[PDB]
Amino acid sequence: LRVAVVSSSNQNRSMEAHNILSKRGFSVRSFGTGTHVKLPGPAPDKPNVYDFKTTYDQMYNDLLRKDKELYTQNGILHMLDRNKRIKPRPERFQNCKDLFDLILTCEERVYDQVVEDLNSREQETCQPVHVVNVDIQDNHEEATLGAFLICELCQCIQHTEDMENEIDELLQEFEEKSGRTFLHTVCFY
Amino acid sequence: VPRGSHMTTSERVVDLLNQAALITNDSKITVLKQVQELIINKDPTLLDNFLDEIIAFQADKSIEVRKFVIGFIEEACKRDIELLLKLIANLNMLLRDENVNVVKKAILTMTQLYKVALQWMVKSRVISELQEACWDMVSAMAGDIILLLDSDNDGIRTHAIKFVEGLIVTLSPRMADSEIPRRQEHDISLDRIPRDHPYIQYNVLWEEGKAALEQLLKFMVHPAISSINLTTALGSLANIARQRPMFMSEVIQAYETLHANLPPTLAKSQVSSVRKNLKLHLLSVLKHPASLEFQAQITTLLVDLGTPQAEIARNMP
Repeated sequence: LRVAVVSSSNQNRSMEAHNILSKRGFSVRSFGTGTHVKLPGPAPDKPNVYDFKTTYDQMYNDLLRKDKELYTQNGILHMLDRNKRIKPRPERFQNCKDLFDLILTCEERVYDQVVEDLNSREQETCQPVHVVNVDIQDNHEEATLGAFLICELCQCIQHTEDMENEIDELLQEFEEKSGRTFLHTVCFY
Repeated sequence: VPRGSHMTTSERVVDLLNQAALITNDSKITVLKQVQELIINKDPTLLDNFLDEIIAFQADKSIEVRKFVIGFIEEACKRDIELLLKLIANLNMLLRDENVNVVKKAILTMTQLYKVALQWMVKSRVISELQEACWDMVSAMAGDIILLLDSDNDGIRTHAIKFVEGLIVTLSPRMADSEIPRRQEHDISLDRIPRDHPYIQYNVLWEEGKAALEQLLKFMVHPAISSINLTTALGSLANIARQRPMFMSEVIQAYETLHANLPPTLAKSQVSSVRKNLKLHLLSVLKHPASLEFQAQITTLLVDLGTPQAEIARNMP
């Protein structure tokens, strides 16, 4: 099963999921749909902002200079270090051209962006890609929980006889079990 | 390939085929794809000579092998459409595979081959009884795929919709406001078919494209239509309206009908997923120059769906 997990900044929710999925033997890529990369800063209305062209390592060193203490405390240096060990920089979804079976998004705004993007690409094959949303809050704890739920979902899907025929029934079970809503659509390659 | 420069291509193909024979897993596909490149691209004169040896893999137990064969049939026919004479039975048998992913692959290949067969029929100086029989087979396979809208399997139905969408487009005329994808610029369409053709009757094809649209419109109001199939059908109608704007009126009508009558079997998140795609596709059709004629109606539906006035203006001209 070829999965993509997509968040806004490709820093937290999608990377936690990339890490768990990758470790559990899935073929996974991860992306962000945001215009730019956002990291928490000294106050909720003072995030740090970067271009997508900037390396996790560059962000690490930038934050290590700014306030070694704050960014050790709020787990951001550790997150950046984890990220670096996966790949060198965050990736924009709208820039990639890879094929997936299943695209999981980590909030409805990201779902909308993924759908807008794929629906504006010319279909050449008409091969479907399933896009599923789960709203995950952008903090380390919810990211971890969200990643394990995503892993559970991907596990189920992998055990099913026929993914397209059973995925909606599976998502409905996951809604009832988790109390969280799973938007589900298809786009076409 | 060491000493690859001293081999004939034929020899290398024979060696590779015996190699694939030896491989008992899906990695045989790598070898078989190399054969494909050699006999379809490097030296197409060998395509006929080796056809039966590649086609023999259609009985492989592997899903991925059978799918490779379908992809090979697709490329072979695009290289030399006359090969459809001897490959259409095989394709139709693969449409009838026990495995749903193999069947879906055959649907996707037919979405490519139907228009290629039709162009071949249109362009042909003369048409043998065998070629006539071949077109009957292609046409009947197209009809079988249309009937797959009534399959009990969701993925099969989604793929049937995409095939039906492509057929409606092929069987209707391009016009001045048609927005044609770059890859499809040279695809046959109805206006390209001479009215006085010896065999292919313009008027019959027209009625088949129309009836295919009617089947799709009927399918969309089926009370148990799935979330995915409904969103697929909505996208297909937006592509049809954009490529064939003489149907824009029917497409808008279908959107209005759905908006007033959401199938009641959709779960809550499915209703949301579908409504979000209705808005998306309405916005898309609004952007098309030919929506000028339906603008008050589209605007009204979009306001209903909670679209801000400001977002509508952004999608206007």
